[PDB]
Amino acid sequence: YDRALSIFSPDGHIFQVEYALEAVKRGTCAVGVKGKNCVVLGCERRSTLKLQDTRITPSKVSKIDSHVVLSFSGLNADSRILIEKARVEAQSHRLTLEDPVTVEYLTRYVAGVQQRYTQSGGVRPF
Amino acid sequence: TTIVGVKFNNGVVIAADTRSTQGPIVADKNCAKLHRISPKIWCAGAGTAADTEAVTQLIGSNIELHSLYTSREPRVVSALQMLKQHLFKYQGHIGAYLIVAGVDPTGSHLFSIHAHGSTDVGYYLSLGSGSLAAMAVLESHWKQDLTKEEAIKLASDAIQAGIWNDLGSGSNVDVCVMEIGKDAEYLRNYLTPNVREEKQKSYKFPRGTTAVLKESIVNICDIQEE
Amino acid sequence: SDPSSINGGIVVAMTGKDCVAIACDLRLGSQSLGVSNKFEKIFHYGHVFLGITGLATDVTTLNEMFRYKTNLYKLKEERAIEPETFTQLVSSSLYERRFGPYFVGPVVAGINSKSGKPFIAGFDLIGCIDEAKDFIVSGTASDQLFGMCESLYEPNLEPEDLFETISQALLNAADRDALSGWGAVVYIIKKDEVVKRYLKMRQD
Amino acid sequence: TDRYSFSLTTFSPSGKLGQIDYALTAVKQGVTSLGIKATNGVVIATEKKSSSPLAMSETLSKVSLLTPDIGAVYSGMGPDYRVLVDKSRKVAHTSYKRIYGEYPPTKLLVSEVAKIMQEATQSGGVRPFGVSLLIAGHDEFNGFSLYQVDPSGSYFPWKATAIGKGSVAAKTFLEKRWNDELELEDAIHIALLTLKESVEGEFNGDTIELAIIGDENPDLLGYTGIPTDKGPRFRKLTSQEINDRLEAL
Amino acid sequence: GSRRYDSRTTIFSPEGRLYQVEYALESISHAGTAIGIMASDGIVLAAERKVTSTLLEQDTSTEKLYKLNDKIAVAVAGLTADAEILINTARIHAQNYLKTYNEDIPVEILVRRLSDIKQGYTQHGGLRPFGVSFIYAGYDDRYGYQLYTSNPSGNYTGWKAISVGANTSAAQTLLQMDYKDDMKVDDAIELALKTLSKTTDSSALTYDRLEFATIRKGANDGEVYQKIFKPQEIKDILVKTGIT
Amino acid sequence: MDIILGIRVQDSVILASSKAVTRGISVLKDSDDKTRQLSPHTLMSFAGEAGDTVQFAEYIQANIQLYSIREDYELSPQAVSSFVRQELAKSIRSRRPYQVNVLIGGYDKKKNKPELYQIDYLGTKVELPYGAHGYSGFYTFSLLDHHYRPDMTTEEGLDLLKLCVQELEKRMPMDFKGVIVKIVDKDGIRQVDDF
Amino acid sequence: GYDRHITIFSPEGRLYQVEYAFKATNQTNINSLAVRGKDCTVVISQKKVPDKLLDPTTVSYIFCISRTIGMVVNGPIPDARNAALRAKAEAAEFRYKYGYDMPCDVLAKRMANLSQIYTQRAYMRPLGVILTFVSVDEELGPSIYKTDPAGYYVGYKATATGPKQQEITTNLENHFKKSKIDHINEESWEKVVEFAITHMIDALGTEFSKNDLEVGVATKDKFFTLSAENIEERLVAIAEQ
Amino acid sequence: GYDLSNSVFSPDGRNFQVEYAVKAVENGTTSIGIKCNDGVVFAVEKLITSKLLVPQKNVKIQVVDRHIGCVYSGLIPDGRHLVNRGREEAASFKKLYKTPIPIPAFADRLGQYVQAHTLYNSVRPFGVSTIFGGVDKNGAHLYMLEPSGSYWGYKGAATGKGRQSAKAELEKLVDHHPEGLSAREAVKQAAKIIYLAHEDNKEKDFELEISWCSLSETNGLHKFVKGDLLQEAIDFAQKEIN
Amino acid sequence: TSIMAVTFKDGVILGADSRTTTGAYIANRVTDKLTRVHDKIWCCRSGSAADTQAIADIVQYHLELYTSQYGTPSTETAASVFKELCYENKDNLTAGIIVAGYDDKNKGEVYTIPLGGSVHKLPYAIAGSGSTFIYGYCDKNFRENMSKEETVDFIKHSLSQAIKWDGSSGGVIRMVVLTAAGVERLIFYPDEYEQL
Repeated sequence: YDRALSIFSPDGHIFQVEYALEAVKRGTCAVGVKGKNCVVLGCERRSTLKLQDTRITPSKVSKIDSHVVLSFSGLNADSRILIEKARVEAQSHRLTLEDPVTVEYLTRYVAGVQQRYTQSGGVRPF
Repeated sequence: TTIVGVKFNNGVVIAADTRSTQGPIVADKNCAKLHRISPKIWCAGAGTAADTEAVTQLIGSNIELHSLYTSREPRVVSALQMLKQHLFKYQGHIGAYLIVAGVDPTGSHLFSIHAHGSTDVGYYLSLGSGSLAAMAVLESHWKQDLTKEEAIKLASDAIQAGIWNDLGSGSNVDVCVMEIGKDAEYLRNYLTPNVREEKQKSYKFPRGTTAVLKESIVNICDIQEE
Repeated sequence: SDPSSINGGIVVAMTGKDCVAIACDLRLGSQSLGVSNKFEKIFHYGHVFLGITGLATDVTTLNEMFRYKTNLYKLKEERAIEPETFTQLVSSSLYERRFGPYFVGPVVAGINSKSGKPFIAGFDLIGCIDEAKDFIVSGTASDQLFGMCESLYEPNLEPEDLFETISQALLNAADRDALSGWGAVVYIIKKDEVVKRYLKMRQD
Repeated sequence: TDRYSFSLTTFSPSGKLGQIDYALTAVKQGVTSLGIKATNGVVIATEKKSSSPLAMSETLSKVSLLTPDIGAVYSGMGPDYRVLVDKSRKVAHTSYKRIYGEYPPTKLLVSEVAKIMQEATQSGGVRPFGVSLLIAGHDEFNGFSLYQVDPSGSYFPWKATAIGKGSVAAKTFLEKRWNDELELEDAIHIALLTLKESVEGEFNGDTIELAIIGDENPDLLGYTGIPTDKGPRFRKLTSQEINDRLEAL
Repeated sequence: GSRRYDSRTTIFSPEGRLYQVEYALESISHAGTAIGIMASDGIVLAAERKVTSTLLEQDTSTEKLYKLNDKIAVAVAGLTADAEILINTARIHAQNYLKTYNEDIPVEILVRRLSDIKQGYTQHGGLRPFGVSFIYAGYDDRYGYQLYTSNPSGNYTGWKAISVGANTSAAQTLLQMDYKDDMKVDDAIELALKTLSKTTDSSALTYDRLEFATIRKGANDGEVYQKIFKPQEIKDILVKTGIT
Repeated sequence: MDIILGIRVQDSVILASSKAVTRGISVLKDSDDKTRQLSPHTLMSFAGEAGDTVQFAEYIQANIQLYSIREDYELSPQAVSSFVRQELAKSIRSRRPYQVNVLIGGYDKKKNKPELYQIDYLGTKVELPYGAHGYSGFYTFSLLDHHYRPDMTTEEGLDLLKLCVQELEKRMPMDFKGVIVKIVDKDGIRQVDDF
Repeated sequence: GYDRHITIFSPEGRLYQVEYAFKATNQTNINSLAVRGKDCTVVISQKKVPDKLLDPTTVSYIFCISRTIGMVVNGPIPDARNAALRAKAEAAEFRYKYGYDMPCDVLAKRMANLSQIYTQRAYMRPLGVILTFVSVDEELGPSIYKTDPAGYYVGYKATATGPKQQEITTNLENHFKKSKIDHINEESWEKVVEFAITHMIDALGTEFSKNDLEVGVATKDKFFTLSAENIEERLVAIAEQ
Repeated sequence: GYDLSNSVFSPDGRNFQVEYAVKAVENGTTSIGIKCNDGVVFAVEKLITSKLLVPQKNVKIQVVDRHIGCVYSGLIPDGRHLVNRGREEAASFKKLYKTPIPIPAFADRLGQYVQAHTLYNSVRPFGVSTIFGGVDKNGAHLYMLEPSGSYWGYKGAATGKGRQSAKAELEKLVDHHPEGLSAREAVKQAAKIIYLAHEDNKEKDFELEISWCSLSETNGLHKFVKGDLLQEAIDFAQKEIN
Repeated sequence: TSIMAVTFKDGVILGADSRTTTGAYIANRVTDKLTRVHDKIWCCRSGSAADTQAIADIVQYHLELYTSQYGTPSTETAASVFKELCYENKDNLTAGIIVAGYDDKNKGEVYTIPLGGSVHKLPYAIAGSGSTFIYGYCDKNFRENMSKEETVDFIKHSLSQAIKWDGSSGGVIRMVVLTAAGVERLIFYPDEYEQL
């Protein structure tokens, strides 16, 4: 398979990237504010609903590394794929270079996952 | 084991023995090593037991499919060919020594195969460890074209000389007589030369002659109930 | 030297009549050093029992392998595996590694629970289905066992008698064997209940 | 190049997988077939038809043997059954006769052929087989069983069922004619009588195809002197035999 | 050629929303009701079949209830055909976990794995996703009994009581009023049957159209016994709870 | 040079690893570790041939960590040795055998009872009260059945461990330059400079 | 949409793409007549060549797929060649792996299965040729199996193909009605050729020549074709009947 | 619709794409093939589009093996790809069976190749007709291969714009000699019917090319007709049309 | 083993000996070496039994496919299939093959193929293990283009000399007369050749 699900538009865009951003708008709100001694990621949960056990229900903040946290907005199906790839990458850095990943490294890595499927055909972006 | 096959006019007989060996150690008193490629295509296995059984099973599937495509009985020559190619692509790594005997609407045939992929024709073929011994008996008393009544006796006598002059053969003689117009008669234990003679004692003991450290029930005869 | 005789140990299995019994030793070491008396060789799936001798890595790798498959049968069919289809399955999965072959001797022991019929079978290396309905012997001291086993045995036994015979056969083979003599277990396997009996054994 | 990997079978906005609904239409254009499970056998029956009077119907099979104890019969497209019967025999050997050394259970076989259906509705370049199969059989662990394989990629066990153009009427026939205890002999007599109303032409035993998964026949075993093995439980009936059961109506 | 007959099946809409997933939820609403209720001693799974007939053998059928592993079974609500693939993937995955860690798979791990497959199909290949929703009953040591719903997009959400398939709204509203955390498996069996009698997919609810299964820690020594009740054992419980 | 030792008591596991490294014909390091923490209360000590030890230890550190932080459950010592055993067995059949013997000593939280596994370089785990690898462990075994009880505290097993090491100076043809002792306790994982 | 442009099912459940294949085999306007003798199978087919500048000898439609099994093609000659090539390859292969040459029955079934696969694939076009396979097998006697572009085949007592084949059916039907058997009771293969030519003249109303005919005969254990000289002997022999 | 691709099909038996492709060949150069007793004599009308061109330095005649002439019309790149393919097929036959490929055998292989592109929509059909023949061990033969995948034996063939004129005189050539004619004489007759088929192209000017593979002259090797022999053919054709 | 083939005036006669040994033990004494790979062009096996038989099927497989598309082969063609297969499996497999056939155009022909995958046409070819011994007799007693009666007794005498000096040869003498006329099989029993 290689039949385009991402194709250049006459607007200088790709339609699906614009659509992708509206998918994040409909998602729950995550706020990030950093102090001089902390980072704080607080997020909206959809735990209003009754008959729900929140122990076994996924959180909206998942740690990727001992000192690197990741929060997300948009589809919840899509996000878990990014969280799994990110973790595997983090342990690889410890293997071959030593030390845990920097925050900047992980930022670039997740970005590069999105990047790949934007340019290639047969794939839509997240 | 050793395998004799006798082609004659009315059918073909195939005979081999039940003694299992694993080295100079006799693994089993009885264990038949006559295999069925097809209902009407019986073979027997010599050499390594596991290399015969494993490929009669596998081509046993192929020939069954072949039969279900033609909706007719499989030919004898089909079995030989399936085996020939399969042995050859390993370069004689597999140690199958089969005598392939069979009746089908074309008529009686008898062929042999060796581990390397060599196929021979005959009216009397012999293979395996007691080949040498089984052959000797045969060539005096045989004439071309015999009855099954004559042949089953003749086949059988030859496997005997594998028992008493070779050690790789032994125990009971099993025979399959595949006739034209009939189903094939697996006459297992046609001849039992020898059995184990009964000893003078039983070695049955009261309880405690075995030393015991504890006991405890472990069950899997249920998956646990509520 | 050969992978099978480095890790050794023995397994005996004997039919009764409306019972079977499989027994092994708990000794498993490398070279001359005995490591453990905390590993038994006998495993089970539904009502079939498997003792497996020979090279240790391939004991434990085939333990998981057998387990894996008989999980697929149990859940798929919604019935337990029969001792005779456990045999073909054991054979097939040995012969897939034809090349770099396994270095064990599985012994299948169970009771087909749809005739009440006792069932034993043997294996060495890549396959070879050993039909007996007396006894099956395995391990490196397979020769010590084979002698003991024929002489003691008598066709048809009750479970009570079967415990004495099969134990007695394991008892004198194991302490005339260097690689057995630490521990032993004997499973008396009825089709209504399974009594597992640890044996006391003299130090080798 | 190739870029067919986009599934031809896809959801519609009103739900349902559109392509298999289309394929099910083809089953109700095909010949009529029925199967009654007795407590002492199973009978499956279908009608033979020909597009020429110079066609031979003794060279035409629509009930085929998968294994000696499990037979199959279709309604739907001729071509699609023709390929799929071979694949049914093949997967029966690879997945239970080279692993467990014997013919598969009837439950096991039905499931596997439903997977072959399933993956012919997955990925591009493959549209479903436009047949429904009745797979009647016998295994030794659950006795007689009668299944119906859907072009969906699912199956259903039944006590008696029919498939084909005249299925709806035929199953209402079997509803009063089925009972908790039945004989195989009377099952046959029901099956022919029902298929009388679903045949518009001849009703001879030469044009009515009948097959039982009754009980073993040791003359079809092909060998003797093994009492352990049991012959083929399946037995296709020759035309003369079917004519006798027509007189037994 | 190849691109001619493709319509770009799996893509976002201007809202951000995946066409095939939206369509998939419609086809799961066709399929029958399946309810899961998590008691403090088990999980009750109770499903009403989407097919019933007097000629349909339903006495050997287990078309909704399938065991993935010894401590985890599922109920099915959606396409039976589509579900079959995921069911045998789950069996392979659970056995794989057992092979490598010699420890039984937690309920979280198994559900997550299946979810990844569903996401993957809309992500690449142009494949339709599986149009099924499962309710997983599972036991694990760490979190005890765990209840989970999965949706055809490929996302899983924990619950205490939940319904998928037909009449999800009606079943849910009754559960909200009746559910308590002091409920036992006994109480949960009665609740499930009553809810299905008010969310019935015809004009009658019967034993022969009921599939029923529990996972109970009432088996001796803290062991868990999965019991899939036969329709005549369902019938016994049908007179017990006074449905009949 | 090859000496890894294990004494499992009734509340902890006591692991010791060689401080000497020899590659080639010379000692390169007299002070070193041959042991790496996998989890908070799971320690894996490793020894065998050069360079199988370095690479396959960190390979395992990674796998075990990937799991235990992600799902935030620390694996049983039972689960961990099983994973290490699966890679050990695999590799003998494959192109590169990984020449390494591991004592995985961890403190079970799901049983509140220490566990010590011995995995031989083939891939066969076996739980024991105490354990060793190499020819040096052959010397030490005969002290271990003598003095061990099923009532041993950390203090008892540290005093037992002094006799075994002193046995090693006399009887082994080579040095090991002392050992790092790490005690895998319920509170964490602590290193003490006792011999 | 594309329910007639590729091989997917329609609401009717009928594959329109497949139907179109049968609507191209009768547009070459070649008729065939195939009869089973008592020891032979004879097939005669049209070979209309209307040009001075086409060599008539090389215009043919009878291709020998085995030394014992002929194949006569009604429909377009590109697809004929491809189906001939594939059939020859398989027949050879059968000898190689099963130790005897491919039966007529199974060779028919094999092309039948490939035809289904070609209508399973949505980018592959089926071969739009009706193939008649004539033989004398030793396990099936004189045999005719006729495969069609969809992937359906059956055996035959006799068969015809072409646009005017209904007329041929009338003759054959009378012949086997009177005889009350599935073959011609004629013990000379030459006279089964003579009979075949007679019914071709009866059915189509057309008087044949040696250069309008092409004759293939499968006798026992060999397949040959008549040359135009030999076919002329048969046409003279009609006058001697 | 049924004309978007080539594995669409219609109840009319038409395949559309293929029929369309023949129109390129029908607007191609005039090219002929004369079946002679001893061989075959090919000739092709080569248009002279400008005075800037180099005469007899651009060819549409490529040899396959050492004994098969091949000359084609339609799209030149596409035909050069088909001939490139058939040079491999000839080499393959020569490798495996150690003989120069027979002319009927060569035709079979090419027909398969051209068949493949009308059975798939992911590749484009060909739109060239090739005329090829030569002298092999079964005699001289002549084949023309349609872009459909159809070929036949031919006692004369033609293709291109001026095929009408050529074919009409090839009928008369077979009526001059119903017992066939020499390869040597057929040089002068090939010239004559190219000149008459240049009356369909009389808004244009031309260069006459002739090539042969005949047993009698070239000993079963395919060579070009050149020098005084070529000029004799020109002079012959000139007087006849005057 | 000893095989040979010799051209003559009206065709070519192929000659062989159907002893096939494994070791000291003669495995079967009636295993033919005369193999039909084409109906008028036969071939002669020697060397290891397995290797040649296996190749002879491959070569037969591609001349079935050859005859059905291109028409009848020539002797040259059958041999060239063999040649080129024994070149690509020459450090793997060993063969002696004498390929000989009757074509109408060129009459009888004899080609021989060593195990490196060389082909060489000769008027007479000899192979096997007994070929060496009878080499001196063959070129001394052969005549170029002699009648049928002289060719039958030449191959008889040559193969009587092979069996006298090579004990892996014997069983019977078989022959295939490939001529314009057709295929006439011969066998000569041990008591006939012993004398002559």
